[PDB]
Amino acid sequence: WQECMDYAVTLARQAGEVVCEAIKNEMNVMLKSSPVDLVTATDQKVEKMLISSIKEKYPSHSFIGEESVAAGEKSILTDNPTWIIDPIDGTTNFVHRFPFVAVSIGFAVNKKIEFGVVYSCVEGKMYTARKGKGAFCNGQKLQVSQQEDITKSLLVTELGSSRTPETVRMVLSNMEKLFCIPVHGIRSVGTAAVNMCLVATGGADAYYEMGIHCWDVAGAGIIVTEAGGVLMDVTGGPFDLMSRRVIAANNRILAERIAKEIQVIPLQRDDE
Amino acid sequence: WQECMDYAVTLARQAGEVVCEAIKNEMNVMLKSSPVDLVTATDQKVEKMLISSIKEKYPSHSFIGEESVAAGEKSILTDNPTWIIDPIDGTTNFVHRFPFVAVSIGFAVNKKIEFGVVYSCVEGKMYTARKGKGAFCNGQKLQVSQQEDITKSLLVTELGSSRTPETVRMVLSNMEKLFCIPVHGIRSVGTAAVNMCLVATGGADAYYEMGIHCWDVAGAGIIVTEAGGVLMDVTGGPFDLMSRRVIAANNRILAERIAKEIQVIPLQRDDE
Ligand SMILES: O=P([O-])([O-])O[C@@H]1[C@H](O)[C@H](O)[C@@H](O)[C@H](O)[C@H]1O
Ligand SMILES: O=P([O-])([O-])O[C@@H]1[C@H](O)[C@H](O)[C@@H](O)[C@H](O)[C@H]1O
Ligand SMILES: [Gd]
Ligand SMILES: [Gd]
Repeated sequence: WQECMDYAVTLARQAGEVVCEAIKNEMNVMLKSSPVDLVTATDQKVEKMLISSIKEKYPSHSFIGEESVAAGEKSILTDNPTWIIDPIDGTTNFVHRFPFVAVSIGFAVNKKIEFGVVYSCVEGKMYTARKGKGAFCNGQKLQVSQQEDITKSLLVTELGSSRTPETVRMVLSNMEKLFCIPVHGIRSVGTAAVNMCLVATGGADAYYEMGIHCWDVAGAGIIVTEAGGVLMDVTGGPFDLMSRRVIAANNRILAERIAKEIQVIPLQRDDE
Repeated sequence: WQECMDYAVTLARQAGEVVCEAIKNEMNVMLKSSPVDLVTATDQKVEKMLISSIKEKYPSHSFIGEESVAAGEKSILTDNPTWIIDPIDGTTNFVHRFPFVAVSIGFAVNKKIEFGVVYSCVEGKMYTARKGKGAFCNGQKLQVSQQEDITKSLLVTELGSSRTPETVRMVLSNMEKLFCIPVHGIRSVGTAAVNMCLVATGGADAYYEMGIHCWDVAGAGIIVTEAGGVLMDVTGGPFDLMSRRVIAANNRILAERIAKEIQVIPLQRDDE
């Protein structure tokens, strides 16, 4: 899979070049599932580039992509080598020129992530990780923080793409519970993949969200764990990539403390 | 004042060097008024260095600084040339190595801000501005966004340092109102000066917060206005540097719409 990975890092650098030239030009901003769920022409054409470049070399592999699944294809994960692709994680940031947009590629065999690449192009930062070989940012090795005490922790989360009132209400009240423990603070940079990579560097101690998609987090998940962190469902159980919930933490102590405090928000799975 | 300014830029880059070597090393962390109100040896060290060098060169000038005030200096603003200094804005980020920390210097004469320097040392971004002469980042001219429609805007704000339940429930309540207009999103980078600087660049459309201090915002206020933005109190009235409250928006239409939406929290002034 090293060949696939070497190939992947090359693709991510290229698509990141496109995404970051587009960010300064005029854009066509269209609507997906609501007025706050967006897509531009660049999400679509970059996803097209990536899928056809991989298909060419690796014609037997399967794909799950955001804009593809939007175009009507289904998000069903099988045992076959599967590329899980977000062409632009942080599309609302992209549209606004808010300087955090990522290109994310995860690679799963036997329904398990083998390697991931997250390219944050505006910063010029390449995150990579392969199962068992560690996580790197631009060739330097990453490690999560050592904090085990929640009252001294710094968390990252997002408010989400939903504006359903009840949903919004549960999101804000889940925050209030954590904030009032108290923790040291909460941040949001606008993208799940980059939020997770900040955990891997040890910048933040933990990340949680409910409402993400499998393509948003498949690349960054293996980077956290190869950096020494942990992935967990919000029940405290094992991470389920298609479930739309994730806790990514420096360790199990903080991870279990967050699962304890927050309430579960009902969502449809990616595989439903 | 251009000499003071050229001086200011040199000081802020120097101190940014101190800050950004320190961030790599272990700190002993100290509390001030609460468990989440933090201070380190570097905050104190850097402020001391900064005040010494200025008053070496500018003996008649006054100073307002965060840690000075913590040592019992008072935050009364006169018409005298005054340097308003925050050695590290983002001390909680600093303690965590969350990669957004700034040195901030504003310079007021007749109790109006003449120039402002904000050095975000981890990114190597120097934001500067002088009344009537424009705003720049590393020699590149800044301009705020053109957004006049709140439903298509991206906001930045901070959850704040209070953990008083009543305050927190109002902070989140004000978030809910805005989120549900709806806006495109809300972000928090962890420092007021950098948040405001992202409004200046056009990355975000508006920033608001209640609970900040004069030193948090004295540098970045003129960077926003010289990029073409407006400052305004959350009440709708004019910006008061000592009031603990601020809206920094791209234009008057957004500033006034946000004020309409949110409710004011009672705060103790900086000059009381
Ligand atoms: O839509 P997208 O920009 O590709 O990805 C979204 C971003 O990561 C956002 O920050 C997060 O809150 C959402 O859950 C994601 O779906
Ligand atoms: O204490 P400090 O870190 O120097 O400054 C603080 C930061 O800018 C924070 O983002 C903001 O929410 C607080 O209101 C400020 O006081
Ligand atoms: Gd996306
Ligand atoms: Gd500070």
